[PDB]
Amino acid sequence: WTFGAGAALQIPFAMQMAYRFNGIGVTQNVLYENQKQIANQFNKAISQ
Amino acid sequence: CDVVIGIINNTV
Repeated sequence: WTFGAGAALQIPFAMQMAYRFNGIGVTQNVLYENQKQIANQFNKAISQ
Repeated sequence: CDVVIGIINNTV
C-alpha cells in the first residue's frame, strides 16, 4: 500500500487485498476460506 | 484450521 507515497513493499497481494478487506471493513475469514472462491469469482469478473 | 499456511503454535 506504500505505493505512490513511497517506493514499494513487495507484498504477495492476497495480503494486500486482506488489508483491502479491512479498509472496506470486512473480515479476513472470507478470504482464505474462500481462496479459490473469490479468486475465480474475480476471474469470472475478468471474462465479463 | 482450514486454509492455513501459518505455522504458529505455542500461542499466548
